[PDB]
Amino acid sequence: AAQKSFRIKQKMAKAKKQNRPLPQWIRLRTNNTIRYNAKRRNWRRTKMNI
Amino acid sequence: AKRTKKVGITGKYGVRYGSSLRRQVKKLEIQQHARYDCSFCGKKTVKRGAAGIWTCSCCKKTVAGGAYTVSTAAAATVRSTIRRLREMVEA
Amino acid sequence: AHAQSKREGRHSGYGKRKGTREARLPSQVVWIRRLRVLRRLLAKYRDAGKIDKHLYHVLYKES
Amino acid sequence: GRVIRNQRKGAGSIFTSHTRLRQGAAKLRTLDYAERHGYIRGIVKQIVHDSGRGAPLAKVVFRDPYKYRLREEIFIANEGVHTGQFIYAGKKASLNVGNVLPLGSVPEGTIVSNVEEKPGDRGALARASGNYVIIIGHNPDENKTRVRLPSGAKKVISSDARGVIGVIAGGGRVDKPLLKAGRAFHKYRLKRNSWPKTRGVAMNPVDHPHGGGNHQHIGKASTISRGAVSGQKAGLIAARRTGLLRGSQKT
Amino acid sequence: AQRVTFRRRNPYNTRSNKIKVVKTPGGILRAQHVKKLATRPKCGDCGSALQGISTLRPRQYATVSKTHKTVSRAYGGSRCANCVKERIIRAFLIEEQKIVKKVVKEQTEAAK
Amino acid sequence: AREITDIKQFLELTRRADVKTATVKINKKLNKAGKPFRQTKFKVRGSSSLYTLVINDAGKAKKLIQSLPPTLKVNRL
Amino acid sequence: MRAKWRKKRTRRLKRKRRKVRA
RNA sequence: AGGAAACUCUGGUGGAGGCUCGUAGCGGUUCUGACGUGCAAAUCGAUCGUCGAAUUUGGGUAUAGGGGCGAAAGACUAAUC
RNA sequence: GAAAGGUUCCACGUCAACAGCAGUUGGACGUGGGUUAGUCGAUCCUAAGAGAUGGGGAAGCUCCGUUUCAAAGGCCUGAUUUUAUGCAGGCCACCAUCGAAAGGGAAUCCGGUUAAGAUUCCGGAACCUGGAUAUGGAUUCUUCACGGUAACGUAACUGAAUGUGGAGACGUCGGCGCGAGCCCUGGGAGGAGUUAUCUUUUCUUCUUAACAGCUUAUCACCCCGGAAUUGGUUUAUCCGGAGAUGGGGUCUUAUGGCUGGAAGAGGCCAGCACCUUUGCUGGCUCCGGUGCGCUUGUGACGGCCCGUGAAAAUCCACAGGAAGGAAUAGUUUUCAUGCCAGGUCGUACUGAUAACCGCAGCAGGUCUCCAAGGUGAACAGCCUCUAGUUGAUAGAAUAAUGUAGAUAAGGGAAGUCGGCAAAAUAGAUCCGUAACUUCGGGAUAAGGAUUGGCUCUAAGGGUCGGGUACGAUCAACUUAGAACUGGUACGGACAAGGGGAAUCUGACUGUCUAAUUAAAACAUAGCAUUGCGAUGGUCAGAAAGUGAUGUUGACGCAAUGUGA
Ligand SMILES: [Mg+2]
Ligand SMILES: [Mg+2]
Ligand SMILES: [Mg+2]
Ligand SMILES: [Mg+2]
Ligand SMILES: [Mg+2]
Ligand SMILES: [Mg+2]
Ligand SMILES: [Mg+2]
Ligand SMILES: [Mg+2]
Ligand SMILES: [Mg+2]
Ligand SMILES: [Mg+2]
Ligand SMILES: [Mg+2]
Ligand SMILES: [Mg+2]
Ligand SMILES: [Mg+2]
Ligand SMILES: [Mg+2]
Ligand SMILES: [Mg+2]
Ligand SMILES: [Mg+2]
Ligand SMILES: [Mg+2]
Ligand SMILES: [Mg+2]
Ligand SMILES: [Mg+2]
Ligand SMILES: [Mg+2]
Ligand SMILES: [Mg+2]
Ligand SMILES: [Mg+2]
Ligand SMILES: [Mg+2]
Ligand SMILES: [Mg+2]
Ligand SMILES: [Mg+2]
Ligand SMILES: [Mg+2]
Ligand SMILES: [Mg+2]
Ligand SMILES: [Mg+2]
Ligand SMILES: [Mg+2]
Ligand SMILES: [Mg+2]
Ligand SMILES: [Mg+2]
Ligand SMILES: [Mg+2]
Ligand SMILES: [Mg+2]
Ligand SMILES: [Mg+2]
Ligand SMILES: [Mg+2]
Ligand SMILES: [Mg+2]
Ligand SMILES: [Mg+2]
Ligand SMILES: [Mg+2]
Ligand SMILES: [Mg+2]
Ligand SMILES: [Mg+2]
Ligand SMILES: [Mg+2]
Ligand SMILES: [Mg+2]
Ligand SMILES: [Mg+2]
Ligand SMILES: [Mg+2]
Ligand SMILES: [Mg+2]
Ligand SMILES: [Mg+2]
Ligand SMILES: [Mg+2]
Ligand SMILES: [Mg+2]
Ligand SMILES: [Mg+2]
Ligand SMILES: [Mg+2]
Ligand SMILES: [Mg+2]
Ligand SMILES: [Mg+2]
Ligand SMILES: [Mg+2]
Ligand SMILES: [Mg+2]
Ligand SMILES: [Mg+2]
Ligand SMILES: [Mg+2]
Ligand SMILES: [Mg+2]
Ligand SMILES: [Mg+2]
Ligand SMILES: [Mg+2]
Ligand SMILES: [Mg+2]
Ligand SMILES: [Mg+2]
Ligand SMILES: [Zn+2]
Ligand SMILES: [Zn+2]
Repeated sequence: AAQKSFRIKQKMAKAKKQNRPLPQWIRLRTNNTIRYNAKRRNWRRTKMNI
Repeated sequence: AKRTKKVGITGKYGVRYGSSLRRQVKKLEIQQHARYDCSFCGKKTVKRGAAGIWTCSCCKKTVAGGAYTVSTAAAATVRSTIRRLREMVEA
Repeated sequence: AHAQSKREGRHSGYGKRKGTREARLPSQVVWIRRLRVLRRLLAKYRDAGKIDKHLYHVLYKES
Repeated sequence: GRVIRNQRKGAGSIFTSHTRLRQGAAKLRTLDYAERHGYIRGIVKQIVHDSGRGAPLAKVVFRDPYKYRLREEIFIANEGVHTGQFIYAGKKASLNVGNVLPLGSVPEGTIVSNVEEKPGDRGALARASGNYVIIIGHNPDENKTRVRLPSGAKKVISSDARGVIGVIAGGGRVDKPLLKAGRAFHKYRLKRNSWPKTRGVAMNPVDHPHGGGNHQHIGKASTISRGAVSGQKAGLIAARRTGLLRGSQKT
Repeated sequence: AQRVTFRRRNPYNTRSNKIKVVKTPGGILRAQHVKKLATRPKCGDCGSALQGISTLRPRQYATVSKTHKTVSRAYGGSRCANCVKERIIRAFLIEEQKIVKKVVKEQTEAAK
Repeated sequence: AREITDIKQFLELTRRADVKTATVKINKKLNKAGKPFRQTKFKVRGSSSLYTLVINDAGKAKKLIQSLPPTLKVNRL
Repeated sequence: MRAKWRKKRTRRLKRKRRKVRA
């Protein structure tokens, strides 16, 4: 909603900061196992349930 | 002209609910929607606000009375015997 | 042009009315116009002095 | 079987009385000192309608004898009380319609209302519209007055009990047919959720003792013992007799 | 034939959300939220509107002067003029009646 | 947002020690259909209100302008 | 209001008499 | 206007009703129509019921499993009774 | 816009996956930007209700209860000027808290501005609260104002405790009055369109906010006066010796008018210009009219109820008279001006045939505000203006069978379980209308006629006019009639009842098996029966110093049956 609480807006801000791909220099580290962001979230496919 | 022969105020009910019930509500609705003489100002201004509340439009007095009449016969005879017993308690 | 012809009186027969006469013009507002006219005229005549109050009262009642 | 409807009524979830539009409990003035040693005078400021009650209320204003202020008691209006009327409440009060004399100081045949059972409960008896209590007689020794209640019963209460002189206003209400489920709806809408009423014989046997069967019928006798338990008391509880009441009831 | 919108976040037609259409100097129509209308103060006895008193919301009476809230009589902004008159008459008359009751009830039992 | 109808109240107003600015606005008006005249408005910006004085005579307008204090910042438009 | 108003009134009067005391 | 009176009659005014025709709305009769691996785990179209109230409805709040709620169908209680 | 979602909003780059075809596009992918408040909300108040504490239960998790078997606290003045804040005093008895982004509630409007924000930013103009305070004004030697017969008036014109009153604060429907906006329309000043012909023509601009000053009103009230020959008066019939009509006044300022705000703004045009920031310079923005019009607000009324249609916070006033008070001086800051500050959180966007929920970019569902013109009774159906879309895999052919929509000679229900389905009827005006009836209805009963266009006629109004009958002028759509006319057509599309005679059943309106049964079932009013006078009846709870009915009291509560 537009008139929202600060707790909800803070969780929304954290989700906006988390919604990003990998920094591609991480695939260059030795003994790297991470290929992509498996915890990626889109607003059309899954809801935060908050 | 005279629009209805006998239903009177109960013509708003149409053909419903039965004639013998419409007769009772006629006899009571005439009483609760009639005007009455104010015993204080002397005018024909007393009207029912709610069941038991009879207020005068002129003098703004409000009397507790019957549900459909301003005074019931039981209240009248109680007032009479109370007056008589008050007159008797000195004698 | 249609409003001009209607003001002049065309397009008003029975084949052009789809609502009742009361729906087109209420008999209540016709009566209200009539009563206001009569009461206004009676007050004008009384305040001009062409009629007295005793005639004005019975004319008010039968109007 | 389920818990039946009259058994559910005591939990008071949706069966509480709707008390939003009520002016307060209509009680008598407290029997402090003036009412038992003399009288006190109040004034009827307004006679108002109370929701969910057939009788009108009267807002009587007294002066506090111990502090400079005004107290407002809510009486049930007796038939004939008007606004601006002076109400006299006490032992030395005069016998007039609206006064709150104790029952020891009224003669026989006095018509009173809003009568106390014990002195100090501020009105319990004869509070519905059109009802009244008659004083049958006195007992100076063993200071009790015998009274006839609206039910026809005869009680023996203290002569220090109080009562408003007259008849409760709003009488003759039930003499009018309601004519309509709508009117009954609006009547009960401000009292409580006790309307409409489904017959138990039209229910299922999980819902009522009378329910079930290929025809709508009660089955066993509808007269229930007083010693029955909750869930069974659906019918005529402890009926001494039944059927149409012919002749006088030998009251 | 312009159409307007609410200027606040309340989308409902409640009493605190009454609007009036005005025309701005920009030449457009726009809603304008109006506060609820005020009720005239009433006499304590007769319950009629007191004349001489301004009609405001209760917090606005803190901003106006004493002239807008009173008249220049006893029970000025509280009671009607006729109510003040009849209570003055009642006071004087029944205090005189109290005096004559005092002297007659004194003299009867003084004689007896 | 107020109007003043006396030149000497305007004069005692323009030296109120909180007045900083004034504005003289010229308008072309028509009193009747044959006489287009020149109206002047003297708007003093007080600390809480704007006081406007309306003059329709150019002689009184220019005499008032000469009688204006020098320390007041005026704006001609 | 009227209570904080009366208190502000008495505070102003007390400050005026206390500063004119000297 | 009539009548001796009781009172009757005529023409208006008025705008009552869990009145009525019929929108929005609410519901869901019939075609036992469409669809029936659907647009849809109940929809679509027409035909219908009702439409000033025993009306419709948002939000808040209360009642919880042998319990609740039920104008009562063993109905509903998160596609579950 | 609310809920909900949460960055989907906007820009740049971009097409591997998604957009059930495609894709250079996207609510997709990648990278960034964006939500500015003393005045809008939350915050404060209390509603239904939730819920600690004191207590009492319970082995206990915990239960009851919300003012109760409580020693339940804080408020103003000061006095003191080791001084802090005790002691001097005095008042006060509610008795936690939470609970509404739609209830209550202090205060803000206009213009402009961004890629994306605005009642928040910029400019201008205001207002409220809280706090400081000085000057002016007012008042006083008759200390705490004067005037008016009065209703009451004003720039002000002490007032503690305590008490009282008012506002906050209230249903629904009907019609009537008034106002605002819109619609319609005349003249004029501009611009645009059509122009074979016609059209002083068609379209469009001509606007004025919050706030402030003056004025402005139905109702109500005051003074004079004394009314039957009863008068005044509403659409609606109520009022008057408890003082009418009438004459003169008083008041509320919803609302409207003038002025300021404010033309400087905004709008419509013309001309001059130039890589250009791009402007600059001129004009005009005026005066009206109408109404059963639409929407909305409000007022005075009236109808309805065994229905009479929230509370608190908050603010003001009054009664009272505590205390303090002037004369060489004061006393006042509800009058004017002047100074300072106004925190925290939200603020973008969608709000749905793509941003929510339904496994999804699902024909489903999901609360509400604004609502142009014509036809027409009508926010019906149909067409158009402003605004918005032109989205849904497409192309070519036109077999059968389908789905949707139709039409059919003669017959007219022979079809079929059954007139299912479809057809017919339909609007308005006039005429006419039966049995039966609870006398209210039945009833649009049944059953007939008419309906277009054009040219006329008649009737139905307002405002001004008269020493101490009428005339002038302006403007309405309502009804009725008459010719004439036409391939007898005309509610010409749209829209829009089939009817009657009976029987069974339920009195009716209403309700239910969401997702196979809407019914004769349920309910209902009415009727009847039963229990109960409070140490009580019915019911709840593990228990309780526990509860529901009950803010109740037999015209009541509780339990049943029958169903006008
Ligand atoms: Mg004609
Ligand atoms: Mg009409
Ligand atoms: Mg009529
Ligand atoms: Mg119920
Ligand atoms: Mg029943
Ligand atoms: Mg059954
Ligand atoms: Mg059983
Ligand atoms: Mg059975
Ligand atoms: Mg059965
Ligand atoms: Mg005043
Ligand atoms: Mg005033
Ligand atoms: Mg109906
Ligand atoms: Mg209907
Ligand atoms: Mg519909
Ligand atoms: Mg369907
Ligand atoms: Mg099918
Ligand atoms: Mg198929
Ligand atoms: Mg069964
Ligand atoms: Mg289910
Ligand atoms: Mg594709
Ligand atoms: Mg592709
Ligand atoms: Mg986008
Ligand atoms: Mg608890
Ligand atoms: Mg709170
Ligand atoms: Mg709120
Ligand atoms: Mg609110
Ligand atoms: Mg409210
Ligand atoms: Mg925006
Ligand atoms: Mg600003
Ligand atoms: Mg003065
Ligand atoms: Mg009030
Ligand atoms: Mg009403
Ligand atoms: Mg203006
Ligand atoms: Mg404002
Ligand atoms: Mg008079
Ligand atoms: Mg105003
Ligand atoms: Mg509306
Ligand atoms: Mg924003
Ligand atoms: Mg926004
Ligand atoms: Mg939006
Ligand atoms: Mg919407
Ligand atoms: Mg939309
Ligand atoms: Mg979704
Ligand atoms: Mg899900
Ligand atoms: Mg609308
Ligand atoms: Mg029309
Ligand atoms: Mg339409
Ligand atoms: Mg498709
Ligand atoms: Mg054929
Ligand atoms: Mg057949
Ligand atoms: Mg056959
Ligand atoms: Mg056959
Ligand atoms: Mg057969
Ligand atoms: Mg059919
Ligand atoms: Mg028939
Ligand atoms: Mg039925
Ligand atoms: Mg079903
Ligand atoms: Mg069905
Ligand atoms: Mg039944
Ligand atoms: Mg009990
Ligand atoms: Mg029985
Ligand atoms: Zn009276
Ligand atoms: Zn009064």
